Amino acid sequence: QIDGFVRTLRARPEAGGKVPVFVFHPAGGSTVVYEPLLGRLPADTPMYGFERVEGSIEERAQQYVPKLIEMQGDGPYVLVGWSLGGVLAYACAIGLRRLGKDVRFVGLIDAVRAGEEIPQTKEEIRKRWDRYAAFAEKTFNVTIPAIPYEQLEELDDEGQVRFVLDAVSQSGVQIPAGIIEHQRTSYLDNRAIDTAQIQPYDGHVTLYMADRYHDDAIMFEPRYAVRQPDGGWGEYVSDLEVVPIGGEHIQAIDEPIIAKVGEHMSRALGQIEADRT
Amino acid sequence: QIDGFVRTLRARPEAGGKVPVFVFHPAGGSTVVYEPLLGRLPADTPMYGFERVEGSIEERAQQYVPKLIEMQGDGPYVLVGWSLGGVLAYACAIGLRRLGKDVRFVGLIDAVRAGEEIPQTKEEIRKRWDRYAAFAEPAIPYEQLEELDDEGQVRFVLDAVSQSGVQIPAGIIEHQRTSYLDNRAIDTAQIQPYDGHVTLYMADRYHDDAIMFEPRYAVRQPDGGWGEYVSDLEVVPIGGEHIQAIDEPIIAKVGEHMSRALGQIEADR
Ligand SMILES: COc1ccc(CCNC(=O)c2nc(-c3ccc(OC)c(OC)c3)no2)cc1OC
Ligand SMILES: COc1ccc(CCNC(=O)c2nc(-c3ccc(OC)c(OC)c3)no2)cc1OC
Repeated sequence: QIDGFVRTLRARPEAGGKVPVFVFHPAGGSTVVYEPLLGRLPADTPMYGFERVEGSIEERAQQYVPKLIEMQGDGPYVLVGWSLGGVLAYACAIGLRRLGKDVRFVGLIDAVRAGEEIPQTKEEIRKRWDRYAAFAEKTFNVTIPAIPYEQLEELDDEGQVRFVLDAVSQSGVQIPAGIIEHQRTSYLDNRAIDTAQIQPYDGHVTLYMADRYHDDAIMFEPRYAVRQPDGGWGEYVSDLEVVPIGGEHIQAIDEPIIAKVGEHMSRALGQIEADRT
Repeated sequence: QIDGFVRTLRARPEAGGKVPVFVFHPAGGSTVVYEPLLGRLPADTPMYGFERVEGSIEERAQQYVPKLIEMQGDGPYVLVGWSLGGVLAYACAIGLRRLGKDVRFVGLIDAVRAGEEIPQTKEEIRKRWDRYAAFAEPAIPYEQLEELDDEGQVRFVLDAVSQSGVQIPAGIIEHQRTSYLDNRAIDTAQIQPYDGHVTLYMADRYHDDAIMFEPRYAVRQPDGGWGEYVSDLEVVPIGGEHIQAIDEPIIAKVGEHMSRALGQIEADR
């Protein structure tokens, strides 16, 4: 069932059968979160989940794309993801199209840009860690000293957290390694998105659009408090369809909202299958 | 040419031909505003426009629906509108469905609800007319204004400003009076659920004149306010501002998509 970074959610038949749906993991979760979507798709639809790898968004796609091709050849490709998953799905669509492959569906489940770009500057790193430290004071009922900004501001997101965690440890707080790994992994995967180099795409994209980001996403990054009607995709995708679903980003992957996603995606898959004839 | 409130933009051939597109006027405009859209729609598509009549939004569609049925009989109905005209088109779709008619396309060109409800209270009436005075770059007695409906408000304020010594040509005053009231009528529209496919062509934002008119137009939701009324809702982002959605080059993005929709309907006959 787990082979490297590919999880089999529903195996395709030994030969022929329906076009598989490739789903991509969200930050801090695995592709098991697509089980409710799978239940709202047509019977016998195969589904494979791509789990986390390292690198920039671009680098991650360079690892996925050869694997996609080993599995599915020239196409057709159906690529779906919620949250960071949607960004990874799109980046895969881009890589596959560069190689001449047939991409027929790109389904983005509330994968919505920050309402303003996230500056990649020393000043923003300072302001971000001052916010985080303020929340940590309240929560851990503790006084945080002067931040060693000169050191943090030269590191990448991984290095910044590694520095903060080494400081927390020789502060005298010992965190269970599984909580560290989970928190660190989630944080860095969500930060990867901020510097995704989005390329134009020539095919059809379907954006399932919730009303707003949830509170934990806004705590993470305050610029998620505002969103545009096109989720930031309009300049890159001329053939863009938006399917409003309401609710919050965190709800979009679960029952009951996922039924709306599934009903729509089911018709799109049905159209792809009939076309294949 | 024109017959009552019905404008012929392109008459359908006397037998056969394509399904007509029915368009509805925006505030302060005529249905001639749809000619650029028509240019981007399939060749020989008939088009008829419904021009201004009196009433609440619902009363207007009470006049339009008998007329629609007069022209097209059973269906298929294709209803399109920009701005106020989207709201009118939608109100017509609701009336036609009550009469059992076949509505196959409802095209809303950036017909987007204000980000919050416009309160129907005396303090809002006061706030509103204060904001309009300040766009002077007179004085207004509130006790009287705040008891009047929209029609009486606008006539009362116009009377105070000519009494002040300002001279605006009567034809301009009248055109601005009905533009104002037609947009204001949308605020109390009683939106009903619709059981078919709606396509909402979605701009990035309202233009500045719209926000000056009603500041709540500064904020919009991803569904344009329609999600609670329409379960089969498709949003087609088009970018730009409201006022540009009806013109070249943005109307080409509308027309390219609409043209695929209408071709699907022609085949299915
Ligand atoms: C602590 O919990 C969280 C914290 C933050 C998030 C949101 C992360 N952001 C996204 O999912 C997301 N960005 C985009 C997106 C979409 C389009 C873009 O360019 C056009 C783009 O340019 C960088 C980004 N598409 O999706 C989710 C969380 O919990 C699940
Ligand atoms: C001075 O120039 C202007 C001033 C104001 C406007 C905007 C008027 N508003 C609209 O076009 C409009 N409201 C809606 C809408 C849509 C959905 C609704 O509920 C579901 C709703 O419930 C009240 C309203 N759909 O469209 C346009 C202007 O110039 C063109």
